[PDB]
Amino acid sequence: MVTFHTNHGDIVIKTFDDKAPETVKNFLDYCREGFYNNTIFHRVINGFMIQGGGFEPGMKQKATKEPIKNEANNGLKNTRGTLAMARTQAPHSATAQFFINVVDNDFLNFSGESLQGWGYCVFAEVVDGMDEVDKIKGVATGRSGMHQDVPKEDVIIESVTVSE
Repeated sequence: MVTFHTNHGDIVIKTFDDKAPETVKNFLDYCREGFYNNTIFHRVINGFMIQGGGFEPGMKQKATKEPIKNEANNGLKNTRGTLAMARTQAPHSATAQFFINVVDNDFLNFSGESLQGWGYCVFAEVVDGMDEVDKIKGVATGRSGMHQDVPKEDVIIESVTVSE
């Protein structure tokens, strides 16, 4: 189990270790070494998702480990409350950034091993604290640097608790 202790409340997450093995191992290693502590939710788009895990408060990007292979063909779908990996346009490029689906985003699911079909790998799900996720999706956002939909006031993951 993982808990995100944020400055808007606690979010409790269950991982799908069995369905996304490398992705969950990568996510938990960042969690266990303190990588997500003092990290923000840098991209908030109401009616779509909230994304975090890459930047500290003044949009300072943190150093990541090597990218992981896309495990999206695992039967899990981008439904409301699930966590999936963000990445670049290459399929096997995810490192530490994740997003939480705040609605069902079926357009993000795997449909084939191709640049447009690979989709986004679901690896976890919110079991407690979705009211907290719904407070964050509705915050006022703007532009920071070349980043759009950045919260005007920082939404910070202060600490992460990893429990079995």
